[PDB]
Amino acid sequence: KIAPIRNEQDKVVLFLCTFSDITAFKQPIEDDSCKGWGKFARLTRALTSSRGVLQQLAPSVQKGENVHKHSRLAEVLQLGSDILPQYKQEAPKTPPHIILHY
Amino acid sequence: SRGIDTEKVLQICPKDMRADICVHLNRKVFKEHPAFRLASDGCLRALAMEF
Amino acid sequence: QTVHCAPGDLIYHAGESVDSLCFVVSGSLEVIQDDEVVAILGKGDVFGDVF
Amino acid sequence: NLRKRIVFRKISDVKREEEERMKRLPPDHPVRRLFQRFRQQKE
Amino acid sequence: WKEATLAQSCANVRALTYCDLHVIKRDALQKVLEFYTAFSHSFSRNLILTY
Amino acid sequence: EEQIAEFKEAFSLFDKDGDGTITTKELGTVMRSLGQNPTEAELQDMINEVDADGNGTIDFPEFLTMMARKMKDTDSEEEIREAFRVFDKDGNGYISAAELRHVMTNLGEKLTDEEVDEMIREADIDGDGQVNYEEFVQMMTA
Repeated sequence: KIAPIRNEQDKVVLFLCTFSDITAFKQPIEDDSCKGWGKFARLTRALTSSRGVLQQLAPSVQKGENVHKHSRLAEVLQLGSDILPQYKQEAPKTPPHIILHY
Repeated sequence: SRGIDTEKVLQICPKDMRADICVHLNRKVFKEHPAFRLASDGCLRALAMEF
Repeated sequence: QTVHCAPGDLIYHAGESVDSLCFVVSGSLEVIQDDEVVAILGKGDVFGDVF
Repeated sequence: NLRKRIVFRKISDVKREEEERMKRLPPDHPVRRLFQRFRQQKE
Repeated sequence: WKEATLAQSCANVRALTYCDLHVIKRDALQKVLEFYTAFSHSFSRNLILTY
Repeated sequence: EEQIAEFKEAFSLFDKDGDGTITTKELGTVMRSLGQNPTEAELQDMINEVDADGNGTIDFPEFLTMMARKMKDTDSEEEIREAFRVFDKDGNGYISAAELRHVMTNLGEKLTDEEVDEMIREADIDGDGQVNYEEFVQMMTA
C-alpha cells in the first residue's frame, strides 16, 4: 500500500509504502523445496503478524477472508493521521478543553 | 543542568571512579551497538574516557 | 606523586596499559590473575615494568 | 613484573580432565587446517 | 582507520527532534584502535556506517 | 543449531488444540479459516506422511526434520557448526582450556601448556578466558 504525504508548503516530498504478508492465506506457489508440506510450513512461519491478535479469531470462525483484508487495511488506512504534520515544524498542539497555564 | 558542571564532577573523583562513571554514561551505545560486543575491559575504558 | 587508595579500589585493570612504576610504602596489595591470587605485595616493594 | 604473566593449571581442572579421560576426525578438515596453521605459526 | 585522510563534508545534517549524540574525535579513536590491534581486527569488520 | 529454538512460538501458535500435537479439529479450523477446501483423505495422508508416528499426532521432530532438510545453510556455516559441536564435549557452545587439551590429546597432536595457552590467547579477544563463536570465525577467516 502506497500513500504519499504532502508538505506544509503545498507540495509532495516524501512517499510512504507499507507492507503486509498474506503468504499463508493465498494460493500456494513453490519453486524448489524438499517437500510441499515443508514449503507450506516455511511460508506459514513468516505470517506471525497476521496470525497474531490482528486475526486471532480466524481459527475460531470460518470464511474469515472477507474480513481479514479489511482488518489488515484498517491499520494501514490510519496513516493519514500521521500524515497530518506533513513533514513540517508542527507545534505541540494542546488536547481539547485544556487551557495552557502560561 | 542546574548548577552542576559535569567536567568538574568528573575531575573531582579518582581515576577508577572516572572510568566507571564514563562507562555507565556510555552504556547506552556500548551495550547496544554490535561492533562493541567483542571489547575487552581496557579498550572499553579507554574509549569511554574519550566518548 | 603520592596516591591514597581505599580498600576495594582497582589500580591496574586487566588489559590496561601499564606506564608507571609505583613503590608501596604502607598497607598491602595483591595481584589477581585469572581470578586467582598469584602474588602478594607488602611494604617496600615495587611493581611495574622495566621501562 | 606486570608485562610477564605466569602459566598454571587448576586442581579442579586437572581432576575433571582425568575423570573425562577415564570415560574415553577423517572429516575434521577445518581443525586439521587449524592445527597446521598453529604448527606453522609456532615454527 | 582506513582512509587516513580528511575529507570535506558533502551534505548538511539537521536535527529534527531533541536528540542525544555521542561523538568521538578521530585522533583518540585511531590511537586506541592502533593500540588494540586484536580489537581493531573485529571492529573494522563489524562496524558498517549508515551514511 | 541454536536458531531452531525460535520455532517453539510458531509451533504453539499453529497447534491451537493445546494437546501437545495437532488435532483434526484444529486442522479443520485452520483450513476453513484459510478458505481452501481440500480433500479430507488428502489431508489425512499428508499428516500421516508428515508425522513420523503416523497415528494422527504431529510431533515436534516431525516438523524439525522438514525444517532441517529445507534450511539449506551455507557450507562454511555447516562446517564451523560441526567443528564447534565436536570441539565442545559438553555441547554448551563454550570452549575451554580443558576441552582444548582433551581434543588435542584425543587427536594425538599434543602441545605444550605454553603452546596451548598461546593458541587460546590468539583466538581470545576480550582477555578473560573464553573462546567465542565470533572469535573462532575471525581466527579461521585469516
